[PDB]
Amino acid sequence: APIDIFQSILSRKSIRAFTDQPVTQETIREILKLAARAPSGTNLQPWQVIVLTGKILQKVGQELSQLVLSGIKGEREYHYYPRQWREPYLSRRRKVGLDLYKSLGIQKGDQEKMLHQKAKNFLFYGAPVGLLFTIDHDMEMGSWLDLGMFMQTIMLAARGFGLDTCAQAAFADYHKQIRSLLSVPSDRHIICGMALGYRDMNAPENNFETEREPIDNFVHFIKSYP
Amino acid sequence: APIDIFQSILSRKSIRAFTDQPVTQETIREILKLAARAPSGTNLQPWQVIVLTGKILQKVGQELSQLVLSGIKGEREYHYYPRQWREPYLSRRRKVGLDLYKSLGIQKGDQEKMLHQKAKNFLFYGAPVGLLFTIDHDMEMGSWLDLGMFMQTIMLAARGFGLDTCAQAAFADYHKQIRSLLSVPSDRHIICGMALGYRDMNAPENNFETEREPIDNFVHFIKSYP
Ligand SMILES: Cc1cc2nc3c(=O)[nH]c(=O)nc-3n(C[C@H](O)[C@H](O)[C@H](O)COP(=O)(O)O)c2cc1C
Ligand SMILES: Cc1cc2nc3c(=O)[nH]c(=O)nc-3n(C[C@H](O)[C@H](O)[C@H](O)COP(=O)(O)O)c2cc1C
Ligand SMILES: [Cl-]
Ligand SMILES: [Cl-]
Repeated sequence: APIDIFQSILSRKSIRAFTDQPVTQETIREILKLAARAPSGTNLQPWQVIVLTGKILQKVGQELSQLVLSGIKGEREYHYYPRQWREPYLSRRRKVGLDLYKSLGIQKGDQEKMLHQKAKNFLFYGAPVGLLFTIDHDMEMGSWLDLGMFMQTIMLAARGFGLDTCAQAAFADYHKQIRSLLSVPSDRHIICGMALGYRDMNAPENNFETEREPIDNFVHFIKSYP
Repeated sequence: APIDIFQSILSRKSIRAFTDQPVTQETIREILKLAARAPSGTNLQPWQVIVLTGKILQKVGQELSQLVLSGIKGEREYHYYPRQWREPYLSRRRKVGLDLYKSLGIQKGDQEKMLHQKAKNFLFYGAPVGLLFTIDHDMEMGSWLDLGMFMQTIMLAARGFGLDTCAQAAFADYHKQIRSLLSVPSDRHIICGMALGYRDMNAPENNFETEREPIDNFVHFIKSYP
């Protein structure tokens, strides 16, 4: 009896601490076969995945964490977040960041703690599987919708196996080093990553709540005309 | 007892013919509340939705389909699809297009049938609910990942209610006309639409299959270092 679609949606959260329980290769393959059944414009299936486990996962994570801790600034190819920050987006970002820091006992402005927490991103938060997503250079903006559809399918499918995830744009910061480490072909662009693994159930960062906007704040229902 | 997550993922298909059964506002709201639980970078939740039913849905479909049938060309404000078409993308697009046409009995050279079939997009394929998605002008690329995540959550949640969908970039063709008809504020951009409804299980266009790439075509598994 697998979990139901609604249970998958509601139980999915961003998990940032994992146990050392390994994920079988067969489970990873089945998750990705399910995700490949995401829709995409004219069935182009633009998603490309790199799966890191074992020694190479540890090497990549440790090398990228050291770039952060060494003070090497990120350099992204694309703009992910707003260039002009304003409300209500300001407050949404501020709340989840403050709630994460509170769970970890980090005071705002403690730069040493903030940096060490940031660096954990690049270890995929200690997950036993690290996923990186790339797309071909000829792809346009539609393919980013497609990629989000594919990634959410991974995240929901994972719940079917009792697995957890964290989507991670952090990796975009070090696309040049990732390209070097993994010999990523020049015609592919690294878009983002995702941690996959079994949650550390009692880690405090896995036990806070996130809000969402009430639907009438972002949905306009229309029926009448004129 | 809702369907399981895997059944939702695999049974989802792009449905292009619907019954005349309406969808309750309660069910639309439930679907959107579930979709709101998609993840987004820093919980920005950039998605905005316009839900069309009843008279206004009929009117939008009428106006936009008549633009197609009258010869009025689309003008998109973004590039959704590649500007340079190459293999393997070319074959993927051609195969789904040829299989749709085959299901419909549309032969090479049937220009009026092809125009008719294209125009059906703009009626949301006859669905009782039409969705349009917008995002704020300050949002950047990342928000397209987020919107994709949200949209696929709709599509999968819908299966839990016995409903079906078709994601549709087609509406981007007539963003100017949609903005005027629905008074979409100037700081929001129309990204794409989606049909929602009960599939017509007898319609031939709902009774073909789409391919997906085998996972070795696009997943690279790496474990060893070096
Ligand atoms: C972002 C996006 C835009 C799409 N645009 C259209 C569209 O305008 N009209 C249409 O009939 N199908 C559209 N499709 C549906 C795809 O053709 C379909 O997802 C693909 O061929 C795979 O088939 P499946 O969804 O049945 O698995 C779109 C799908 C996506 C994800
Ligand atoms: C595209 C995308 C990129 C994200 N990037 C990161 C990241 O780099 N690091 C991180 O800890 N969380 C990241 N997040 C997770 C979000 O912060 C999280 O989804 C949001 O706060 C809502 O919380 P939830 O996923 O627990 O519901 C990302 C999420 C998305 C969708
Ligand atoms: Cl950014
Ligand atoms: Cl386009």
